[PDB]
Amino acid sequence: LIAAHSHIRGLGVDADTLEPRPSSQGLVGQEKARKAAAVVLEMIKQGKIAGRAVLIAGPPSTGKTAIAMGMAQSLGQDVPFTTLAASEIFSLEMSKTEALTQAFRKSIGVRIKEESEIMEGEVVEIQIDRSVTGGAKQGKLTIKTTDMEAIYDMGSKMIDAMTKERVMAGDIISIDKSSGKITKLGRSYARSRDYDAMGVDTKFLQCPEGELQKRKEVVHTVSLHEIDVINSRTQGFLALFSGDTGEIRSEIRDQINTKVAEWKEEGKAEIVPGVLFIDEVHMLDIECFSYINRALESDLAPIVIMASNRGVSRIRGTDYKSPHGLPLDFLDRVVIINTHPYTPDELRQILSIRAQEEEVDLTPDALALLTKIGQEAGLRYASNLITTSQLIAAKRRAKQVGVEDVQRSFKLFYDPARSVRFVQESEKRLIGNDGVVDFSY
Amino acid sequence: ISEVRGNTRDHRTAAHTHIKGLGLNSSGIAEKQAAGFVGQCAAREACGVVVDLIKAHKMAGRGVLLAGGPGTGKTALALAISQELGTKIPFCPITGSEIYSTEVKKTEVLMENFRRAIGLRVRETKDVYEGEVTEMTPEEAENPLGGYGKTISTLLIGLKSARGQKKLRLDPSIYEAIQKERVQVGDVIYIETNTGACKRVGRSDAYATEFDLEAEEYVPIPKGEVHKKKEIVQDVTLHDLDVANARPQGGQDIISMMGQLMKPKMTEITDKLRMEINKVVQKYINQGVAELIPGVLFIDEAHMLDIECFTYLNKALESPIAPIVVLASNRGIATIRGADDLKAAHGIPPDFLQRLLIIPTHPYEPDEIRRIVRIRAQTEGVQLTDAAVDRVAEHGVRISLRYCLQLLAPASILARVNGRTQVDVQDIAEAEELFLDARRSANILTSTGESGGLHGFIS
Amino acid sequence: HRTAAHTHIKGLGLNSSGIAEKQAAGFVGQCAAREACGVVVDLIKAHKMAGRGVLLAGGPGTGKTALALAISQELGTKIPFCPITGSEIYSTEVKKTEVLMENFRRAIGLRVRETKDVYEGEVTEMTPEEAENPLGGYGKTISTLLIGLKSARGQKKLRLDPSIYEAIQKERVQVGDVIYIETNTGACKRVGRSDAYATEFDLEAEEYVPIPKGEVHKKKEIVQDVTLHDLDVANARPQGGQDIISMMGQLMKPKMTEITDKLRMEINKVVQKYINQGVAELIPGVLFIDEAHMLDIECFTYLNKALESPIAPIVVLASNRGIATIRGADDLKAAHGIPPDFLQRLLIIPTHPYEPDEIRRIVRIRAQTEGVQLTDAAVDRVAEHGVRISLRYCLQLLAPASILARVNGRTQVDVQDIAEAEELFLDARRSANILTSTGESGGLHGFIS
Amino acid sequence: KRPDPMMIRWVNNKMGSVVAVPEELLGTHAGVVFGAGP
Amino acid sequence: ELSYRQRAMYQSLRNQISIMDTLMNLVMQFRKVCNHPDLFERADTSSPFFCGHFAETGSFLREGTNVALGYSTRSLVEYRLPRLIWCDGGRLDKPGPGNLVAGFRSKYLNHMMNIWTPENIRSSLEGIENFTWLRFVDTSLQEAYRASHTDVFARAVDLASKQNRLGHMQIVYDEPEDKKWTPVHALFQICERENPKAVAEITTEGVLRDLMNIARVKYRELGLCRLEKAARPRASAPPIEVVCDSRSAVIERENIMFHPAMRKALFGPTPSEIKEASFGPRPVTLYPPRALLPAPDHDKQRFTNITVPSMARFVTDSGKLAKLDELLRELKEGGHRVLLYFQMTRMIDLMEEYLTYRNYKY
Ligand SMILES: Nc1ncnc2c1ncn2[C@@H]1O[C@H](COP(=O)(O)OP(=O)(O)O)[C@@H](O)[C@H]1O
Ligand SMILES: Nc1ncnc2c1ncn2[C@@H]1O[C@H](COP(=O)(O)OP(=O)(O)O)[C@@H](O)[C@H]1O
Ligand SMILES: Nc1ncnc2c1ncn2[C@@H]1O[C@H](COP(=O)(O)OP(=O)(O)O)[C@@H](O)[C@H]1O
Repeated sequence: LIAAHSHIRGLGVDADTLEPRPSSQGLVGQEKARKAAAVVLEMIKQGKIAGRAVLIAGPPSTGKTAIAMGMAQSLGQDVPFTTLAASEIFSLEMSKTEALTQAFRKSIGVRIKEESEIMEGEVVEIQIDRSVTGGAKQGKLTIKTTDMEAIYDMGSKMIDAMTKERVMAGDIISIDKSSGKITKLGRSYARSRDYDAMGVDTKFLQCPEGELQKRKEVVHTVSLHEIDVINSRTQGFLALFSGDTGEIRSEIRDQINTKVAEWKEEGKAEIVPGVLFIDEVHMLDIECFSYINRALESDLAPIVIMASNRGVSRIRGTDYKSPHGLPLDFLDRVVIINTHPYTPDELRQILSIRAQEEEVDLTPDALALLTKIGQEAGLRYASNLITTSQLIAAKRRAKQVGVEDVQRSFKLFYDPARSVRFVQESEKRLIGNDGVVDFSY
Repeated sequence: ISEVRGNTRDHRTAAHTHIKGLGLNSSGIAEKQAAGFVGQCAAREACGVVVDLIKAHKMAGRGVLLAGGPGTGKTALALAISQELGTKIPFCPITGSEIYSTEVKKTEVLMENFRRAIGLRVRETKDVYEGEVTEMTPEEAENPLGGYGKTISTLLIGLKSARGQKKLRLDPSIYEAIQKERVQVGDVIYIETNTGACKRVGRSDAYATEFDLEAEEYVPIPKGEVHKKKEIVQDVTLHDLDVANARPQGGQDIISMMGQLMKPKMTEITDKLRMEINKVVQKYINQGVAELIPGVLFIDEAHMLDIECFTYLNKALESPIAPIVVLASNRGIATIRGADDLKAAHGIPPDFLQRLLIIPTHPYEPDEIRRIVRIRAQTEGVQLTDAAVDRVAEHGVRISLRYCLQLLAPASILARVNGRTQVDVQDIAEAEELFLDARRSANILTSTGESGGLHGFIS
Repeated sequence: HRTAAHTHIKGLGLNSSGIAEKQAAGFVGQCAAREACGVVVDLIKAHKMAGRGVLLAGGPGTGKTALALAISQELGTKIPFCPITGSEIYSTEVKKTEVLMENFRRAIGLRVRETKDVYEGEVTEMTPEEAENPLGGYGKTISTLLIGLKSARGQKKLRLDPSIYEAIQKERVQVGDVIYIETNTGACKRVGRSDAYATEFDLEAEEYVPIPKGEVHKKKEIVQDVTLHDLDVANARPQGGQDIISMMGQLMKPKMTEITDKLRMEINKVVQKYINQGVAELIPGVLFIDEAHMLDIECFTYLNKALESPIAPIVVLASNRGIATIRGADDLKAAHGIPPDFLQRLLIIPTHPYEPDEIRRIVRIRAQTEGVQLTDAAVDRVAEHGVRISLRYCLQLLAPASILARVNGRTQVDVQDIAEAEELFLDARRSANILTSTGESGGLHGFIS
Repeated sequence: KRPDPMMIRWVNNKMGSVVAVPEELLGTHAGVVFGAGP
Repeated sequence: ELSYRQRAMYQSLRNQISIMDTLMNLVMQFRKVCNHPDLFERADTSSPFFCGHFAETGSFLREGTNVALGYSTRSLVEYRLPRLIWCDGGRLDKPGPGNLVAGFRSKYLNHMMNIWTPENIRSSLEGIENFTWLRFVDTSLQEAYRASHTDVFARAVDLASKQNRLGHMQIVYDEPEDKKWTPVHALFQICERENPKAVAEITTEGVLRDLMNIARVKYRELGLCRLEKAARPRASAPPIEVVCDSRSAVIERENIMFHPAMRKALFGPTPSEIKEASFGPRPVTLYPPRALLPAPDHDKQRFTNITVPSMARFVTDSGKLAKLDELLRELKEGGHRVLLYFQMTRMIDLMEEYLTYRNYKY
């Protein structure tokens, strides 16, 4: 599916000089902000700096999310990129502080390296002994390559896996002795015909070759929050996915912080600091900000990127207004990146990119009109008309979106400004702020 | 056992029972009176494009606002969309009131409904043998093992369905299931080929007379083929996959079993579960074994959402797998529910309002009211004189569309209790006097409640 | 390796006479406050007084948090330093005064010598013996297990209690395993397979372990560091026994509970016995409540009781506020945001704003700590922002400017790189002007108010 | 050698599959499925 | 460079210098820790602090070869109640002389005047009366009466002895002519008779089955079942006990705190019961059909906080040994397997343990 930021596929900057290109990777304009963001990527990728809070500020639209989403695309898969809407911090399960602590620790990765041994071979024989009316199980697996054959004892856990997988002679299987996962890969020869209900036919494979065992390094990245959850419990690691973690006690996290440092010095773990993107941060309250002040001071703090639309605005949980809706002793810790409203030549480029992403073929006149609509009504509204006009054009079986299709879309769907006028022009027939309304004609 | 009710099975009727669709040409132009709609031609034409947007499955997380006064047909238009899409497309309607759960943060409630609105269709083959067990019979092996009393090479089972008989030459290992399931001759079972095990459905009711007393429920013989291989289509919302992962159902241990016996509170599911679900779902879509069905989340009275709800929907709508969200509002210029000093149009925050395609619904002309009266009358089955249609429509113009429509059922009763099947002005004139409207009743409050000491309204 | 806001602070930088060196241990200035924090350090190390309060009072950025971190380093890792913000007190699971007591008791340490009395060996034989329960309805029960343990030096046969056999069942022990049986808990640990069975031909990654050396029966001496809070919690939600309550307590969701003062006074008596037995020593430490203005009138009222406790820690409060409204007491205003009543209990250490030359010196220390080289023109330019805008702001420029410098290939930051950093990364006040200037107009491009 | 009195053995190979039952289990309820009950 | 373990020891030694500015013994033990911290205080199987009484062994020599290990573990918090309260009718629910209310109230409120007793239910079983639904919820009057009186643990054990037969009907009663057949006595059991889970168990490609397993598959794939525990509780305790000088109090402690039926449910059938169930002429059911204790989430830590040292730590705990290991894993290309020299004899023994861990020959 196509979404609001699907065209954004990077930050669009020269990796050498960090110079923003005027158009690249789906981003247009905002060059100062895109350059400032490119520098923050270097701080993230180097990882040495802890707890720098960057605020992207600007009026609505202007790409504050688009830039932050461009950064996510530039960091790639290994680095954590936790996105919070600030409204997620308010919870009934846990305090706001606990919700912030978890989100901070979600943004720090721990890249564990482990070495595992996998078997692979043709099953030549399988033998299982089962107790009558009881759990006791034992068995032996005879397994083969073109160059080895050996008989392995099976425990109860293997026998459960072996029957879940319906391992039969001639199956090619591999077994990771560390995890105990069994996978079938095919068969060395046809499934025998005498028995019925023998299941779906497999792939063919030639027999595996060389040694049965081989060692294999495997790398797993987990957040510090996952480690918190696993170690706060004997049982219930489902809480990692379910929420339901409660307010994890701080003496557990102290221990985890020490152990992760120990794992790092031992070379067991590589710590991978990522970013917490908080969107619409002006939704946090005064207690949240007082916590974040000092969460940033840890050497395990991620870099925290924030976005706000707000002018001078009231701080939540507070009597008084402040710039961005953020308190001043918080803003003392924060550098601000400013986004700016677009030029018509930028809107034309952005709309062209949206049209390509949505696979919509605008005529040049339709693009000109959409650009003009974009100046009067906003970039989002004009981008919605692209999809609408495509549909309307298709119903009349036109090859391309014409001005006629854009005009009809504009006719059908109200500009956020026209809707405000419509609301004013029917103040008596809409329900007021004091609840009065008239239903009569 | 159950005594079948044979007489009648007629439908009830509710406020929207007449709405049957958007009533649009093949060109998408609205007909002035079709599918139960009268007027709103522009609003119906816009909703027609919305139906085409949804049915095209191209786009995620587009917002639509239905804006207009109370009674102007906004929920009628939403219900018409749901009918235009048909039941294959998910449609999750809520009010903004429904978000304030006591069990979880309201943004979890919003995200739950958000993923109810996304359907997944999965096609798989089901492949089982079924019947009553006619026979069970070992075959000795030709090479019996040393030191063992018996060696069995096959275990024959005869299965009978209503449509055939088959001898299953099963692998000997099925002895395990037969013992543990206690399969007898005459029990109804199935054997599934992906495991080779069996499960006992019950004892066949062909044996319900074996004893005067037995602790058996008897079950009919399967009325399918003895071997059932067919493709099966499974429809699940992505919310069903969330819950199936966050609250696994089948657990055999004491803690699982105590769990399923206690109150099953919902839980604030993590983004990493939902994200991990999304990524595997997308694997199967690329394999072509599943298809995504993006539906509609309809939020009625969206002015009841607060600013924390709206700021979350910003994030939610940006996700690649998201429904179309349709809001409806009627609140003019109003305070945002969570931000007591911000007033905005529709009661929707201006930050969020910029996202929405806005569709206005206008008031109705007197002649549209009269047409609706007749459509509503023929839906409630009320028969009217034309003078009664006029008198009712006059209340529609002077008072409210809803009020005049509501008099038809009272007036129908007052007519038949005078032996008349056709309602006439004399009946309308009695319904309207037994059943006041909001304004005439409010005039009594002003006049009789002019004082409160006794016999006055509490104020 | 990773560098945070306070990585340069190493200590209070005091002489043996207790006088602040004007620049030492990462500090510049605050000399009077560093000297007062020295006397606080000596109050803690004396471990003689309970429940004394200290307020670090002073504007934001004046090093109050640096000083508290310096106290923690002067005390070193033996003493509990328990740092919190006032925002952390607002648990959903338990009342706010509960998390005050938990944190008060995390600040009190205990070092204790423990004897582990233990059995070890390769399991040579294992044989259950049974009770024929006639009418319990649960059927038969195992009455004991006989198990043979072999070490390198000797051998025993143990007739285990049923509750210890349940521990072995949980641990999945089999003949030929090496196991550990702590008689303190009755817990059993499976160490591995005996090395006598060491073979490649098992599908599961078994731990093949050598036979235990020495006697089968041992006593181990271990020195443990615990806080009073760890003892409280251990005894509130017990998990150490092999009884059914302990067993099920390991399966239920972890949950904080409003631990009663009965449990706390009982655990004082337990710890007092360890002290009188000579196996333990008390290590009373310090609780640092940062952002103490974020506490509320109920918290402060509770501290008036809690600080009277004869084993309360030392409490250091920081506040950055002038005359301000007390939270939860909206009619009451007082200095520091602290109630006048509770302020009488504290010793207030005021901290003061820096001079231009101190700021210049902090820039160099901080530049050295982040590992970035500046020209003196660069150091002067950054110091100007510290004077004109804010210390915090000017220190935030060092890392951006280093990248911008390196991008041009120059390894040393010069004025052009700071001049670029100033324009990419605004301070609060340049951003606030953009808000106000644009806020002249609404419409599409207004900031939302 | 003698097999465990309580364990039924399944074994599968290129020739297919067999189950073998201890003579201690023939004449029990477990023998019935093999045609050798009480 | 020293490992963090060595660094901590070396620091604690230079704390001794605060007295001294024994130095010969100090520098000799500085040399030990710089060789390997196990020369100074060898790492060993360890556990949280245990905050409880237990009976310790006073003599190893007199213990002999055969000894009974009783369960001595006891709380040091030791709540003392008079038998007037704990035994002789200060507990309201327990009948006896001096608690004449409890025996009456037990009978009348749980049986006589109890809506769930089968004689009461059967009067309300019809029409619009309050147990009218019972006809269709797949439970007997006996089962309704059991579920109202047994606690959620006891009910959960009984629930182990049940079959998902309504889910199997979904597999079998499938064609339109089966009319989604459901036993009329199970008519209201709607969500059990139809849900996707049962079908997904049976399809030949487990697409909907895999989708429902993602969370637990991902958990195990990350290895979080096998990763070392990064934290544990620092102290551990057994439950608090009442101390009351009565034999009844001691009996009651065994009945509740070591509750036989709960334990039997958790750990399952005994070996004699498995024999009697297996050799009998007819099948027989077992009180629990299986052990109902869950599988542990951690495959190695299981249900205990005991931790065992490992050879991985052993190598890295000495900076020299870690460095030596890296160069030995290349000098293996040259040989020199025993070209190593030591100033301490025990260091040679530790090196044998390391070499055998590496399987390097002497
Ligand atoms: N400079 C830009 N280049 C490309 N797309 C942009 C740019 N700015 C905004 N957009 C797009 O327009 C929409 C609005 O921008 P968004 O980033 O959501 O604004 P906000 O700053 O309010 O979060 C998004 O779909 C985004 O992809
Ligand atoms: N165009 C229309 N044609 C037929 N019936 C309508 C029309 N508009 C509204 N109604 C009916 O009149 C009533 C008011 O419409 P409704 O959708 O409830 O208004 P709203 O949602 O705006 O409050 C409903 O019973 C509805 O079915
Ligand atoms: N005297 C000082 N010497 C060196 N660095 C200091 C000094 N005072 C403050 N800093 C540093 O300046 C920043 C602000 O100080 P901080 O303690 O956070 O102020 P606050 O009183 O608001 O806590 C921190 O990075 C801190 O390390």
